[PDB]
Amino acid sequence: PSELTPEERSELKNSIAEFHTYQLDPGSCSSLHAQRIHAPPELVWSIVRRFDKPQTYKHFIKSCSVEQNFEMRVGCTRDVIVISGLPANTSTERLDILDDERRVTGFSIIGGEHRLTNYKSVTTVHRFEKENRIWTVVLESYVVDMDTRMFADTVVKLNLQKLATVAEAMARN
Amino acid sequence: PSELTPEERSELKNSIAEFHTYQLDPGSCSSLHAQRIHAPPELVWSIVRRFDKPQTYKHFIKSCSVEQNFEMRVGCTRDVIVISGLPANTSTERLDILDDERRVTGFSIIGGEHRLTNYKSVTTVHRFEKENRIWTVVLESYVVDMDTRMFADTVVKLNLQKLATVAEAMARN
Ligand SMILES: Cc1ccc(CS(=O)(=O)Nc2ccc(C#N)c(C3CC3)c2)cc1
Ligand SMILES: Cc1ccc(CS(=O)(=O)Nc2ccc(C#N)c(C3CC3)c2)cc1
Repeated sequence: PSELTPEERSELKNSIAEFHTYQLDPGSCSSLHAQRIHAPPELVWSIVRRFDKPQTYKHFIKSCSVEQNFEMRVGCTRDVIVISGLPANTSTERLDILDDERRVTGFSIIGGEHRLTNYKSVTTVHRFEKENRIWTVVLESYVVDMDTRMFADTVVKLNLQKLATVAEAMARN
Repeated sequence: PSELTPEERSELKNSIAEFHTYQLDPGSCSSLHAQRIHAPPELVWSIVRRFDKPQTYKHFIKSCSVEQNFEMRVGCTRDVIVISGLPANTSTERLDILDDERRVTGFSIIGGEHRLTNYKSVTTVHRFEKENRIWTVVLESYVVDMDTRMFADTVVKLNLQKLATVAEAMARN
């Protein structure tokens, strides 16, 4: 990630090896993106961990539904309807990992009308502290089958930026 | 300013001595405030130098008028009308200093219905760079005659925060 400082890259080497390295299946495409956020990591995590409410920190979502008496645990699902004018209409997604202690979460696409077969994403949230400053870096990686990388990278980048905007609005003193 | 890092305070010592130190007139009150802004200093300066448009980076302004064929130069004035519900109704203000090369500007209150007699403010905009990061610190100080300090400090703080929000919105990639 070309936005991270040398110190940020050094402190994140472990997390990248631990959560963002893939054994690529035949015929795939993977990328890692980073976003610096000037807000406390506990706040950033409280936003991005809400699997049932991706529209609150992502673009392009017309609506997101979950079942009645929804319980956020691995295996739960969400039904996303995409706004018009994109190369996707609907997506059914499954929560793959939720680690509140380590601030790791991830999901997989398991259905829908779109072109991102076998898409799987992992997001991690990281605390930085130096002198009297506390800030966050979010890392998000994906793998997907098979322009494709350009579209998926740009969406992931824009969504990380929305997450940053939301968290920074909430963190204002 | 308790928000600045030790490194920021060290690099700003010169500017504080140069632009933000006062020979206090009899019966006064002065304070210095700082705001970190995650945007380029040239962008921050382009916003805050607009003496004719304080409502675009400050709170509490119902309207701000300037004369026809306004020219922004030292001695020009602006007529501010404050929103209702505050200890001030109107303010006439004069541009005291405009230094585009050094990024220093300042103004004085010269009339109006309010309780801030002989209010004078100076704002400076500062570039910071470290590794691949570029950011801004804004310093704003005032002096005013004679609760008063609490009200004026809180307004200056909130306005610096609005400036930060505007600049950071404009700087999004
Ligand atoms: C690249 C990518 C895939 C999935 C998601 C989560 S989501 O925005 O809730 N759902 C979703 C699923 C598939 C696609 C496609 N193509 C999209 C497109 C970004 C509209 C969103 C976000 C970003
Ligand atoms: C403390 C202070 C004084 C002046 C300004 C510039 S302004 O907001 O355009 N005008 C102004 C003048 C006097 C007062 C008072 N009291 C105020 C109050 C903040 C509403 C604004 C901003 C902040």
